[PDB]
Amino acid sequence: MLTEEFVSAICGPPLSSNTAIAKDVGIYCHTLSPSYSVKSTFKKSSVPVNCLAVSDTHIFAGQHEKAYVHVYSRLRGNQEAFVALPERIRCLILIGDILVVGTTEGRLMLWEICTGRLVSTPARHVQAVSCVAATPSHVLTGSDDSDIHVWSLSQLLELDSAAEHEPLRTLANHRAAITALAVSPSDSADTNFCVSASKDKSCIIWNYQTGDALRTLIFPGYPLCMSLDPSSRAIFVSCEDSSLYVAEMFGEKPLLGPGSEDPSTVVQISTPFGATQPDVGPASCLSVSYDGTMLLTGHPRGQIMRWDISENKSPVELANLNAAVTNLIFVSPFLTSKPTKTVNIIKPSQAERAYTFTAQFEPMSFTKSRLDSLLNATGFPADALESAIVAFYQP
Amino acid sequence: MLTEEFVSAICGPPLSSNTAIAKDVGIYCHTLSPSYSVKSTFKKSSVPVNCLAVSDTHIFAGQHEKAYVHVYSRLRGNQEAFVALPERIRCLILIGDILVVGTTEGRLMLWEICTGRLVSTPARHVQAVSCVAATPSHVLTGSDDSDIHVWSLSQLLELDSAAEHEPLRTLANHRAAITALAVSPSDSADTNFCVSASKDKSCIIWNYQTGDALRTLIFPGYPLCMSLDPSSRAIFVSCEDSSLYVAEMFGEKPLLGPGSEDPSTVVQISTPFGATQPDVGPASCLSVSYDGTMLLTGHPRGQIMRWDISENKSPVELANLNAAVTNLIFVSPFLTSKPTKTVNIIKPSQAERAYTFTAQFEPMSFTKSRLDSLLNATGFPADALESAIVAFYQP
Amino acid sequence: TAPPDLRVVCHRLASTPVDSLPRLCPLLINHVLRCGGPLSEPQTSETAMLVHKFRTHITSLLTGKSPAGRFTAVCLIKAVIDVGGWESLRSAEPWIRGLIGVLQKPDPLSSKELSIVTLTKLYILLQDYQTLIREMATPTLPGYATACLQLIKPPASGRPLKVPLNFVDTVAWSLSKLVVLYSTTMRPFSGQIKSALRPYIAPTSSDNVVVPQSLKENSRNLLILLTYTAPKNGSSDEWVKAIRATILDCHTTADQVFRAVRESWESTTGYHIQPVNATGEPSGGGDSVDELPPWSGLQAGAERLTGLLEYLTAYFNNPTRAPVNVPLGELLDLTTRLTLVIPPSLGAEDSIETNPAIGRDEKAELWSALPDIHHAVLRLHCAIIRRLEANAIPLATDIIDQMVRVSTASKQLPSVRETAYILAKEILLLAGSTLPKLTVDILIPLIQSSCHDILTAAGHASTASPVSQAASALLPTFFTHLPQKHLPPDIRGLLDRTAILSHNQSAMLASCLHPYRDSRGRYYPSILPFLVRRFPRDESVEVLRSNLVK
Amino acid sequence: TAPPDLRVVCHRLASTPVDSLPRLCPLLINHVLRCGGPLSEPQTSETAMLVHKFRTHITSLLTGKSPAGRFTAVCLIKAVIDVGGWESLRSAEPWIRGLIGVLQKPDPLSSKELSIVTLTKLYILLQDYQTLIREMATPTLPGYATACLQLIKPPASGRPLKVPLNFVDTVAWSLSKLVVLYSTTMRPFSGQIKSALRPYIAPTSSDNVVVPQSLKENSRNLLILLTYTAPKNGSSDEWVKAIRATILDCHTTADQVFRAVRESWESTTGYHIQPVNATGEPSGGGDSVDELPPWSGLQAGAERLTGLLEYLTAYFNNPTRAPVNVPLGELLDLTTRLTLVIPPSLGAEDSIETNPAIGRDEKAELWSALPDIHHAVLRLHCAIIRRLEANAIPLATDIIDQMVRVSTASKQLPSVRETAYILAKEILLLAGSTLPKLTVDILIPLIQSSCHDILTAAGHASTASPVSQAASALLPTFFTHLPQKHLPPDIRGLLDRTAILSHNQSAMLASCLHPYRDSRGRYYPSILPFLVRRFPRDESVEVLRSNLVK
Repeated sequence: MLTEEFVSAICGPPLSSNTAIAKDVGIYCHTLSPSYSVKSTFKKSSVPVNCLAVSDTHIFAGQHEKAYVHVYSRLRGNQEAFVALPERIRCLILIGDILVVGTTEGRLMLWEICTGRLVSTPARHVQAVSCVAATPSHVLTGSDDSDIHVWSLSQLLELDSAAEHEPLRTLANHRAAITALAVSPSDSADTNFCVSASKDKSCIIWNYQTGDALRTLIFPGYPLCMSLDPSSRAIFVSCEDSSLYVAEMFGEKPLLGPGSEDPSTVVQISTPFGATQPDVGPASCLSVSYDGTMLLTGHPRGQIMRWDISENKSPVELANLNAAVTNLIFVSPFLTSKPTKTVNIIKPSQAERAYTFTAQFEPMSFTKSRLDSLLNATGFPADALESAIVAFYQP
Repeated sequence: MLTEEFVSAICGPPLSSNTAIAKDVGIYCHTLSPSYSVKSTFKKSSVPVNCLAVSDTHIFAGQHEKAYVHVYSRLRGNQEAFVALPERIRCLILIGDILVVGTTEGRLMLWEICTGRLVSTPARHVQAVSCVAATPSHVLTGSDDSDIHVWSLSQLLELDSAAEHEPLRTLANHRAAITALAVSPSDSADTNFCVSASKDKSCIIWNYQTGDALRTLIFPGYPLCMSLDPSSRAIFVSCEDSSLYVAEMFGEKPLLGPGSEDPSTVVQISTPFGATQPDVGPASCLSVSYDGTMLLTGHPRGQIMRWDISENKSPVELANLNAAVTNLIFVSPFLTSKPTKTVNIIKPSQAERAYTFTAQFEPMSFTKSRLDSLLNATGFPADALESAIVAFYQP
Repeated sequence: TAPPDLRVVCHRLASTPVDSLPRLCPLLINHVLRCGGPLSEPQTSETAMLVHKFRTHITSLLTGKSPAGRFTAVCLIKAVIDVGGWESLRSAEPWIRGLIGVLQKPDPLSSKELSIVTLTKLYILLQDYQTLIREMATPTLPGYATACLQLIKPPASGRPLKVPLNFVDTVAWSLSKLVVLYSTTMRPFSGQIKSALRPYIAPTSSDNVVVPQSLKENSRNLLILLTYTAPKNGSSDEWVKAIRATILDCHTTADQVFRAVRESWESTTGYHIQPVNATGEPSGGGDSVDELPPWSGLQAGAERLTGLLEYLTAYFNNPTRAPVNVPLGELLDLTTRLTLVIPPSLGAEDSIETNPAIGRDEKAELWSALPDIHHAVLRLHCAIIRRLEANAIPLATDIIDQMVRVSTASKQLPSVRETAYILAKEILLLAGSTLPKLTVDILIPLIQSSCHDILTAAGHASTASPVSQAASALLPTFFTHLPQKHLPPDIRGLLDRTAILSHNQSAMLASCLHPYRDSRGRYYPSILPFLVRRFPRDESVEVLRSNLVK
Repeated sequence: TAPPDLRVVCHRLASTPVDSLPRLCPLLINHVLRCGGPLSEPQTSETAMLVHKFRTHITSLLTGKSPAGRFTAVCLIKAVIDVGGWESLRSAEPWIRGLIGVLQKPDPLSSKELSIVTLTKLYILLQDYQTLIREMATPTLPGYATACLQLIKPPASGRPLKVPLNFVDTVAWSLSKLVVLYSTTMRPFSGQIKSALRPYIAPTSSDNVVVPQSLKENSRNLLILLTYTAPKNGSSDEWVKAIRATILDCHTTADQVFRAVRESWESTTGYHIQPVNATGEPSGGGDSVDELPPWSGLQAGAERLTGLLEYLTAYFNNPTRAPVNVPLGELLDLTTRLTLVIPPSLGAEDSIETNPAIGRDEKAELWSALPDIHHAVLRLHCAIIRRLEANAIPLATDIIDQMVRVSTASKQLPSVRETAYILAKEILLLAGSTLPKLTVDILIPLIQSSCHDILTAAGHASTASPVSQAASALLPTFFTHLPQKHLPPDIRGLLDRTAILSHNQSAMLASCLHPYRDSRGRYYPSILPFLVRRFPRDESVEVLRSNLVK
């Protein structure tokens, strides 16, 4: 009933010498429903893990061991920008029009793609910022120092704020490098949660506005990536043992809720939902479709694997890209009416200038009039007809 | 200022020779908040259990022994009507301006007080109808035949309906006479429930629209009276052991909800919230306040107890009415906008007539005009002023 | 230290010429509304001196020869009686007579209309204070009523009305507001109002005058509320007699309208259809005072019937002084008669029985005229549902049948579909959870049409339409107040798909709250992943996410 | 055979004389809108020959001498192009020239207005099909624009405009619709549009001409959307230049308005406050093409500044052809300068430093002209917020400070309070969930004022005032998007009392779902017993009852 699309990025040299796929092409865009086909391609990039971002107008792709972000114009099909950053990129995400980048030096950077501001934070981390997640109010950065810092978006993006930015809280119960982060759709103080994944074979569910660690989950292997189901019921986690596990938070035994145990008591998951062969390898990235019935994985040997969560059937290979699929990002099948369209972006510059916001204004009828009703209504309205007849017959 | 009021109805002869309390007064109207004070009195009524109904215009009181209902006007402070019903009245409730009467013969009359129309169901109960509850859609009648019948109100009351009225469902997992019925205010097919108390020391929570027994609770004594809390969290029941029991549906051991056990499992309740001394007697009637923090219990010895659930386990005596206080009904402190006012009541009659509705039409301002904006606006509206100025300067 | 607003008012009134004062009126009104303190101060300070000068200058403008000064005086008096309270009320006795003199003198129509609004506001505000009615409202009111009735009274039979019908609308609105409060004072004026408002109740195409819709509504409201002036508490008797006379006029008009179609309708009340002459064009009406102005032509009879149905709607749109006997049985019989005659499909004109003597042109005019009559009947039903609330549960079964019959007869008219959606929402909210399998099966085409309209407006077969808005309002009611067991699975799937594609949060909440039951017993999947992904931060969606999942 | 509605149309057009056709006009187009089918069929059956006769009648009435026939024609072209589709769009080629001839002829202005609306609908529908554009839309467009500009062109300085400003507003709205679709055709005419609509952008009280609000909005919209007709893709450059010139005009007007007081505002963009002469009334403007019409007087200067602020608001209320550079820093600087000059407490005239050579009357005029300017600034902030959403989070701290300052300065004006409530709702919805304790403390007085307004309207301190409605719409936001851990307990209690005694089910659900923590860490009791008793069967409680769904 819906046409779902997804964008994949490849990294590294091609594994096979001869293939039908071009060795140059680095970003693929596919349609998943109703049939699998490559709708478009983007030419030159080498995207590491968690270094891809897709909007309605652009695709941002960080480069491997470089301080470069390639920006591709999705509404034009070519590459628009080769934007350079002061430090190399370990991770990047996009929210609204702000590109949030966790660098290799322990720094958080926020690039406003519509104004050109590049706000940099002091190095609160001591090692590279591994993963980053964003709410409409907060930004969570988990690094390799077993530390996750929560920042507030308003005090990060304040115009004339010259004081050093500091995180509100430090979610530090982990003992190894933070691999993955996921955030609940909720943003209220009492109903939200965030799920981390670290190299100590553990996943902790926190409340990132109060600092409390709600749940601790032990996996037999250290997690690589997770994805929340659309209903925020299950956490699909890939592990080092070439297995995808499903942890159901609110099922027969609630991890979070009234019937849960103490937060100190740790829950161990040992039942794999799916397994991949050693030649396939562990999944580098996971993603869940808009409906939630279908799941996609990226594997270092180039194949994309479709898994049916509902039917619990065997996974099926879509295509082989001859390079490691580091990033897979779904696109929402519905279109959200955005008030301003970012046709072009502004490169980050540090100079004395007025705050200028660059975008295009879309027609969505912010004004109304009696004549607009006359135009939009089929025929004329009866009252306006009657007034026109009275004015006509009036001498 | 918000004042909480309640109407009490007493039955039987006086039990003490007190000249201060008049014998012939049967109905009292009181304020609970901010303090006890008798507002008004209504004369010559002996009203048994579940035969009192209160609405903002009128108080309906079925009479012990006689097949009569006394209608008192709260607006005028007098006894408006003596209405005679075809059979003995055992229970009486009011939904809207429609009075539901359950007889000793097992019949149900639906009497519309505005149209003066009486609808008599066939005697589907083989003995006396003890208790009745209603919604805007359903009527639940629990009788001495250990049976509860669920009726559709829209099916019961129609124009030119000649088919014999039949209950939709019958709930008969009880084994004794049904003492009390309470119904949750929700009318949804999946969230509604009713709770029933019978003489077999048992209370069953039912889904009366699907006919499924949700929960079974067993008390040391058979429950005389029942009321749900307003927020549907708990049931307050009195017993023959002079005890008051509380039952919360969503505690650490939930009666209902996802954490609840199987419906076949029967819960034993043996911990009493409160107890009354035998010189006071068991709670013949119970009502719950608007906030739900307080509950009033009427005892056949004449005392009225107020119970503060949070504050004091022991009850506090408000007054002694020198007769068996059979009914206590709370009145909402907020005034509800109702599009019609029932000033006078049409007596029941069996004759051929056109369907006529008798009520006073209140002002609700359903009709809106553009002159009303000028009338109700401080000064004039700017567009009205400027249109007037333009037409004034124009010849 | 007087307010700067009061200083600005006094300085601008002193300096500005009276001819340019109406252009300066908008800012002066804002400054007077800002002047709340000194104008409410009871009766030396500069505040008191400036207030006295301002009131004196208002009186000078009102009694002056300048029409512009009179207009400014009307605006300032309205502002002062709005902001100044009881002191400004009691210091307004010459102002009332001056406002009536503005109406009497040949002043422009905008000034007269604003004077009428100001006087109505004055007489409404005096109802709070019991004595001010006695000294102030009671003597001055008959002069105001006489001036208004002189303005709207027709000068001669061979001369047209001088004032515009939009001004007659304002006069009728003011009298409609004042009869409910001053019945005894304007009891003698009830005779002239009933003669003045007679053409505007049910205007036809034969009246040769385009009557405003607001004038029609206000005239209907005034002639309904004129029962307040009945002596010896005859308000209820006059109301019942007038509404029964309106029903009888509806039946007599419907005879001449439906002379072409041979009806199988029978009356429970006992009304019998009079024979109608086959020759000639259908005519109705007379020159008598009690009866409406005459009309000629079948179409004109159709607007007469529509106007009488809207007058019956205004009966349930207006309040009453005393309890009244509402003829619900007669109204139901009338609506049944008007809904049992339906337009056909393409080629079913031979199937529907028609009188042989009636010509094809008259027939085609009739079947064009029927949808508006059905629309008026459905609006009357909506008004009855709104006024009675749970008292139309006895009438709930018949209105469903009439609505389904009308919608299936004319499913191609967007106005009829929108009115059917509104009436369906009201009836299903009233008594919908106990509808039987047969009723659920016969209301299925309404569900299909509503889903089709919503999907057409959403583009997944356009823009915003009233039909789309009515169907989107009706959409959550199909889950909340309809039996899910009686619904076919394809209907539930269509409803869920329509809610998802239209992004209707209320409908999706209702669909998640009401899981669908089949005969087999398998759990159909919920649409909760769509709702959480489209509306993630909504509070009710959070409760559903934390409850239904558990 | 033929549809009955179409047969009625043909019969009534044939029988009816041309004079009485406008009185039968709502009937005819109603039947035409019923008959959408045969007109959409491309062009002998009875249907086809009657459609040909109907189109012939439309053409005859359009080319006829009778103005009533022309009016009936114009309504019929509008109905046919609404329910006729591509066939009617292709066959409506002489109808466009007929409508332009109607505009040329000395016809009634309601007929001219309906002709203008019909022509605009024609061109918008013709935009969809590409070949139709070149075949009739391109040549006919200069004639229509020439006719409109001749109608709204000022004849002379001494000669006033013949057509009313409502007709000028209709012309401006039609040209606003057409310049977006056709830029190159309207490029030659862009010069006359600016000269025609220059006196209606920011009208003053020194012009002695009453200019409608709709005309003001349409003139602002058209002079902003005229950047679409800029050659060689100069749309963004002209947009930035025009908005910068508007900001500079606001600054130059603000100098003459604020000559009375010292300003401690120092620009962060580059502007300097030039010295202003302290003798005589303030004045500004000129007769040049780049300047608005002149004004003299402080009230006129305040009106000019308010009009220019609404002109700035129209830039965010109007779309752009190309991406543009928005001077947000200059707008913030201008709003800070305009909001730093505040009304006082009573008896504090020495509180703010003022000139000693400027009259106290001029002061008392300025200090009352200030809240209108503050309200216009807050409306501009609301428009900027509604355009930017999450991109205005950097602007949140300044807008909060300006709104708090304006509300505490003019807390006794209901319009200022209502605008502050709307802006507070927008800011709290965008970035109110992470406000610090100082921001919560400075927003506390607005919370108290909103609760007082809601409780006053509810009668627990009557109709619903707009300020009460704005505060009621803001009451749930104080729970949903405001940090409750920084909130004092008395304010939380006041909010809960306001929600319960006002029966705001959204606010009661929000209070239940966002509980208040004390210093102990124990949650406060939930409002829920009150919500379930006031709305027992609403969706707000049906979603909370989801744990029993199974």
